[PDB]
Amino acid sequence: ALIDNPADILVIAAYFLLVIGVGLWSMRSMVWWPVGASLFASNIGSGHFVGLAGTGAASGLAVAGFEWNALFVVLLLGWLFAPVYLTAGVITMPQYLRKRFGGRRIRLYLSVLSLFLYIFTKISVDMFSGAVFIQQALGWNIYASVIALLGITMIYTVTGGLAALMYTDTVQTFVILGGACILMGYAFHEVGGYSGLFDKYLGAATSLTVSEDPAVGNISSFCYRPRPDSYHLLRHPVTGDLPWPALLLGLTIVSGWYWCSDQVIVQRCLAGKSLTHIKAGCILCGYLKLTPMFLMVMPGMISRILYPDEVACVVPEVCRRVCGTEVGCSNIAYPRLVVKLMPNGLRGLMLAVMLAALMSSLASIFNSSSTLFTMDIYTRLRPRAGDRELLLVGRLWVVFIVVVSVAWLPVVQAAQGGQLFDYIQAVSSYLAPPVSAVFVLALFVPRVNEQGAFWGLIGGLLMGLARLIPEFSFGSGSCVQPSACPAFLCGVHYLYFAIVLFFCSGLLTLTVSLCTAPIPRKHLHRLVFSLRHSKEEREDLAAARRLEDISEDPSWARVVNLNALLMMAVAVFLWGFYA
Amino acid sequence: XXXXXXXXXXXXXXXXXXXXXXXXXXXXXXXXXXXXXXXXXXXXXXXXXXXXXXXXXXXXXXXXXXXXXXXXXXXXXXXXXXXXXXXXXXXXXXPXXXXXXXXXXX
Amino acid sequence: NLQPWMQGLIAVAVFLVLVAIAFAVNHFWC
Ligand SMILES: OC[C@H]1O[C@H](O)[C@H](O)[C@@H](O)[C@@H]1F
Ligand code: NA
Repeated sequence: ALIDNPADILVIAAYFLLVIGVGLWSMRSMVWWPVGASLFASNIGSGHFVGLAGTGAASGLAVAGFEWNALFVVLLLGWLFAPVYLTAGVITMPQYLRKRFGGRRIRLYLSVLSLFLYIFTKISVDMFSGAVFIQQALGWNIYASVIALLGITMIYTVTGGLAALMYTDTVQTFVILGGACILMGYAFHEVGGYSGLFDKYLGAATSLTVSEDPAVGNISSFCYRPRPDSYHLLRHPVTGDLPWPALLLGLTIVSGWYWCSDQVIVQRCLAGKSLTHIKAGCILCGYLKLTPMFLMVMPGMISRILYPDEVACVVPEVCRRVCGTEVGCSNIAYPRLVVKLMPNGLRGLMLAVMLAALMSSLASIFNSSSTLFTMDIYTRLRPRAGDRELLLVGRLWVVFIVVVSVAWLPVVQAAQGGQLFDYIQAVSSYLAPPVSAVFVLALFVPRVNEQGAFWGLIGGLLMGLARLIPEFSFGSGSCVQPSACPAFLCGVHYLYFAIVLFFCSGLLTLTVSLCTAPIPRKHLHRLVFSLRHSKEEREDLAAARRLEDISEDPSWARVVNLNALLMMAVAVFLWGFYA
Repeated sequence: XXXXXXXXXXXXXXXXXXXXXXXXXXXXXXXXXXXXXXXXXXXXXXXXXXXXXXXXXXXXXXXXXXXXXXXXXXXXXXXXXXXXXXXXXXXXXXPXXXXXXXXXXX
Repeated sequence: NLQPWMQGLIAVAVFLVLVAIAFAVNHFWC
């Protein structure tokens, strides 16, 4: 409906032709900048656009801390976790845990858990975001949009558009950043510039605030007005929607799982030619992670300014007519800005950019999940599996998880307040912190053994489920309709719960490990951070040596370290600037 | 219910002079102010909204400014046709409220 | 109050002080 003009159809078709042509033409080596671009492209998908813009429209600046916190955890990956992964000679994170602790249950459990996390927070989220973009562009329902997105994804995979070339994610990162820059320029032009956004945001509210539902009736000002601390990154510890202690500590835990314990990102970073290239790509990715504040969040705030009756709908029936979700319609923030603000031709370009972000993230996720199932689940049951059956099983597993994610999609649309990023980060905060705790204790506390690790993972799963299940079962509330969560189980912010779950999992891990037999030191050479440069042979629980070498020349190591310090100082300045 | 106050009920300027019509909100509206012009026999027409954004078609003589609670509409070169009633409206909250209206005469 | 650039510079000063502290800890007793 909105891309029905010849210019939009032409630009979309040109992008599809280029993608199909490059995919059909396809018929440890990466240097630092491909590594950084790959990390950024794998991380940033259409879910990031939808969620960051929606939370910026709904709440303001603080959501940028979800991307700005990633600089420090990417430096953790480059300087603490990547060395250990490279010296351990691992291809999957469950494989590292298998080397570190032994046994076969931690690897299997972590594979299954990671696949569930990909279905929940990664695949279904991206499918939902693409469907929302198709809804705004074509005026379709959510299910026609999902079917269309599945069809185009099937075309992408059949034509081979998800194949990984040497500089594919570099081009994807360039296209994402260029499209986001064009839309950011148009959006800032609409509001009268950078200062126009901050002039206008706090006054932008919908004029439709009375509901015909007698239970709702007059909706309070607190529910439709922009938050008073909308321009502040650091918000109140108990009343803030993103309290600063939770945004700085629990978000560090969740981001640490995301960047240092997760196959999607680590599989990209482990392709670096050297450790200096991995560290420099970490610096580049961290610098690129400062961009979603101005390319996603502030455009979402501008979207609230421009379309307050749609993006900031408060009345449940008005919201149901706007986006189909009665609890809020902020997810259409970036979609609407693409279709209502971009002119003919550039609107199709922005749709192509969103599809490119979606497809780069999906390529990373599909590769990682197929690898996980193939090497950590399937090959355990079929050790004699040939390459052909492994490849076929991987493709079929990818198809299976895509179907399962589409099945899960109703939960994703039932995000709390109708905010996708809240759903992503809450599920991450309920399921990830046990993995963060176990990976940290594995890397840095050699006394932790297989018993402590596995039972910390299981106990963390139990304690995080005692939060996840009531959160979903009680339904999706909003400010207008708050839902019947007991408010001791859901009143606490999910990043505070990430802190609590991380510390409870670490405590259970340490306590079970200290009550059982320790792992002898000879089994932990080059597996713990304490023994990266250990040259002894280890009892596992030429070319390979060059694969497992993390010795870097002092000059470029010093240059990379100084650039990491400079990037941290720039990030700290930005944190203070918007504090 | 926000109260918009126009301190001067009446302003007289010669043709070619610059006139500033002031509006004061009862609270801090985040530049959420519109200016309307109503000529004697006609209905109001939007000049400005967001306190500075000119409506489509209004001349560059009409310039809005202000922040917090204090807003102004300036006519840089008043023409003999500029005599009218100028209203400030807040679009910060609902119900929309208007200023009393300042009558610009020549 | 403080301008946002003044807050940023204060944050950078705190970061550099912490960097010096971490370097001293690294140099003296690992
Ligand atoms: O869940 C934590 C993650 O949340 C989002 O995906 C951010 O873009 C990542 O930087 C962060 F690591
Ligand atoms: Na992506």
